[PDB]
Amino acid sequence: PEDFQQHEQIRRKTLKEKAIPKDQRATTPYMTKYERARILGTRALQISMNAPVFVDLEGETDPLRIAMKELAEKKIPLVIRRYLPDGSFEDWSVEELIVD
Amino acid sequence: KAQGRTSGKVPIPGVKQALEKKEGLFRKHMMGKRVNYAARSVISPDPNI
Amino acid sequence: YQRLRHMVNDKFQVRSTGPVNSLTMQPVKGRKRHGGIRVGEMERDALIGHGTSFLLQ
Amino acid sequence: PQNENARAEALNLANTDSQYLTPTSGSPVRGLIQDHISAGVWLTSKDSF
Amino acid sequence: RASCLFCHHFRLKSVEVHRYACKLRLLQYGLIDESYKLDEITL
Amino acid sequence: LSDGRTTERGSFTATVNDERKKLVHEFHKKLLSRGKCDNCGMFSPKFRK
Amino acid sequence: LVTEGVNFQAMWDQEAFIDVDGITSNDVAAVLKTYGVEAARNTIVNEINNVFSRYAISVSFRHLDLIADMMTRQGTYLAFNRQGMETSTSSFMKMSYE
Amino acid sequence: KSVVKTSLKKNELKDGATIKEKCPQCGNEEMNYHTLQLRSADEGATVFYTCTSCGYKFRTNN
Amino acid sequence: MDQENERNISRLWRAFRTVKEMVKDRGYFITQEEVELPLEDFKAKYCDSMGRPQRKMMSFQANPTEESISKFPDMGSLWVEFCDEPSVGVKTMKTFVIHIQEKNFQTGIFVYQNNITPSAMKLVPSIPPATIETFNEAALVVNITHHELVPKHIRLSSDEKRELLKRYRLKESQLPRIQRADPVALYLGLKRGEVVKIIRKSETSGRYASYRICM
Amino acid sequence: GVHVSYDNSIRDADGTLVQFMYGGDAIDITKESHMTQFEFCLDNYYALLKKYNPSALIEHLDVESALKYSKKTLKYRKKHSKEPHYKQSVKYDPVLAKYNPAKYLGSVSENFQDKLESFLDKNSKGVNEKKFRALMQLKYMRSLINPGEAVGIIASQSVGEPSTQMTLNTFNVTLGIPRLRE
Ligand SMILES: [Zn+2]
Ligand SMILES: [Zn+2]
Repeated sequence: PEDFQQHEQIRRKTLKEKAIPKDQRATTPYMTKYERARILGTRALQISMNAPVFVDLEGETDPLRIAMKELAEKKIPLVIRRYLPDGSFEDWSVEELIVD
Repeated sequence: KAQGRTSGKVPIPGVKQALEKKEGLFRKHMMGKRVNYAARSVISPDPNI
Repeated sequence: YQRLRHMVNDKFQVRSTGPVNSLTMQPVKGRKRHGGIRVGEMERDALIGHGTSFLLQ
Repeated sequence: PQNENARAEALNLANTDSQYLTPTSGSPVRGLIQDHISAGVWLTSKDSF
Repeated sequence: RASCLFCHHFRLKSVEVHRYACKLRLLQYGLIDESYKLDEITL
Repeated sequence: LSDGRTTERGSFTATVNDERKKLVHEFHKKLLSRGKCDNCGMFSPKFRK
Repeated sequence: LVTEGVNFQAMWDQEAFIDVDGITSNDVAAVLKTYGVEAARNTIVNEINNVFSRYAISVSFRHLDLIADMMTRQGTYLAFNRQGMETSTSSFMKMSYE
Repeated sequence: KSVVKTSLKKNELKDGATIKEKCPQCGNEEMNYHTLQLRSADEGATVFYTCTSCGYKFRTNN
Repeated sequence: MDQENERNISRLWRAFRTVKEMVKDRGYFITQEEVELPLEDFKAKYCDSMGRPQRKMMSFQANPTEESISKFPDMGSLWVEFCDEPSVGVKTMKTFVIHIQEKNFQTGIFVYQNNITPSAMKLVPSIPPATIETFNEAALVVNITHHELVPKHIRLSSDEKRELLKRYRLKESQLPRIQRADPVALYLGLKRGEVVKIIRKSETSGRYASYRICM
Repeated sequence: GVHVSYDNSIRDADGTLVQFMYGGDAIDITKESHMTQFEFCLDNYYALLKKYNPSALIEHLDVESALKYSKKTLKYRKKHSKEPHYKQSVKYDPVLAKYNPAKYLGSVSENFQDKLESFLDKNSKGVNEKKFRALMQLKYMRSLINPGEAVGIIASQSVGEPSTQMTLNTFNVTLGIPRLRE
């Protein structure tokens, strides 16, 4: 009631500190081959649990091959949280990157 | 670190000695954790795969 | 030709699930006891070297 | 392996085809070894008709 | 082996202990140079 | 603390940790070797373990 | 030449025959005693390569740069043991080592 | 002062153990070797090489 | 007859020469040919009539250039100090401290010959504006930065240091360190914190600039 | 835990930093095979261009502001080339230490730069010499290190792996493994 007020004020301001917006972000505009892994895991890990599938899957049982059919059409609704070792981060959607 | 009586064929450990060798706990069952769903066999040639 | 002593008919094994221990809750050794494969020290430090951290988790 | 965050890693990170060059000095480690190498200098020879 | 069993203190000085006391107060933050310049500011 | 250098949680870097082991190890040498006390002249003999 | 036995300062009195800006040791903790740490770094990328080139085995230099900069990361010449890892941040790595 | 010779000269030991190995670095043919046994008896003599003109090696494992 | 009294000057000719390379490579104002003083000219000017040198005439003031004020505004004079006594007494070092007190320099580089009194090595940080750097004549026979392995050492000012901590989003201590009494970091005369940039030859990129901190 | 962070520096995972690129030029070792095979890349421009696909690429990255910068210090390094490297004037920082190679096209290592320049000076060869600069520089851009790379493991498993092959007999000097242990 009063000391969680002195706990969410501190935290979300500290969470507001280390964000780097779309004009200040200067890391790589590529998908760095581990991003392509963990997307194709966790996107396929959602589709196994009856998450909505934004592609016309045509007789595919593997969540992995289904998730590689959404990445080929830039359909995956994930946002990559690229940390920097000070603690800061830059937020990157799947749509604005280039899959090699 | 115990005096004891004699040298009793690598005598009965404390808890520091449960943690200090290649065996013990860290390399033995924290780094070297044995796994489920795993096998081992004898390899063989096959040129049709 | 000389057919040797040691053969592969007492070498291979398979384990999916089974006997945990008490101190560790970890599987058991033993070819006559459903022996568990050991992923060891330089097995730990090659999964890191591939960069994968869900084939290590 | 036992979940789908790992099955993608075994197909994309630590698969064999991406491990074509060694990461030591960039030399290849795959390749045919004994049978086909000495066999291939007969099919590529000029008398193959 | 430094705690004097008679005077209920160390054998050391009041300020010799305080120097290492005050310098570790500076070495628990991201600053090292002020721990050296603390040794400089004396009389 | 007026800067963004350190917070009251502190800062623990190896180079901070390296010099911390230079006060204390030197702090644990002159305490280990004193003739008398300073705020009195009284003292104790050598503890032997 | 090859002088078997290292002394840098008494080789700077004999510059008439010797390019005293080209003498090249392998005592790495003696290079650091005179020539400073970015030179003591430069012996290590060399003298590790003198091992592997002798066996006709090729390693990329980026590994040897990465080791030598890691070994001399403190400004001193530090190694891979209890004493090099005396200064670290994660003690679980210290406990699992030895 | 010994009646037998007790010092090898600087450039006067030319090893004649030289096979015509094709050199992929300068086009040389004559090149020495220094062969050693390394592994157990499932493996032959691992063949080293060393040339004289170019100064770069060569290697055949088995 | 003049066989010991020649390579005792030929070292002191080079010992003088590295100092005016040391003062130049900081960024002070010592000219081109005051570095490149020939041994003939070093014997024609500083040496007296007796066939020997004398080192009071070798002592001088050094001032910053026009550019080592613009980049480092906390810079002043410099009193390069040689000495004639082989055994540096602590009473004669009172003259060294007062002569930095009087003319009010920034730094005074004392240069000794053989040894300094162990009770005289305590007056070295004794002036909190003016710290003292000391060097042997044997520690300066070859300028060490000339060697093919030692890379180009460029110290930085606190406004591109500020952009250095900002570029990689750094702490002020997560850089590779240089030592306190490293001979290169005594050649450049570094106080603590003074980040020096080092451009070395990476074997696969050629020129490559790295950095290092001093604590 | 030494790995390539997203700002291409070599940071131990506790934040502490060792190098500022991966060995200076920060190139993936399993990629730098035809990076300097300049004769080969010329031989196959029409099949290697559409891999390094530039038609859907240029809108996401700086193109020209590092090409001009690379053409300044190269011109500047030719002017100070006979000086010994304690008298070098260092007023031009290299293109690597300012321009991120994964964002700035033409920002490149200043040794491979010297070969890509000096290759085209000795050719009598339908590809123009300006549409070949951008291929070999995009190929440097695509063959960078992918950050979050375990360059700590591979720095060891390029050392501990081939050292299983050198304990044999001498072909004066401490040799092999007991040399390397010191
Ligand atoms: Zn007392
Ligand atoms: Zn050859």
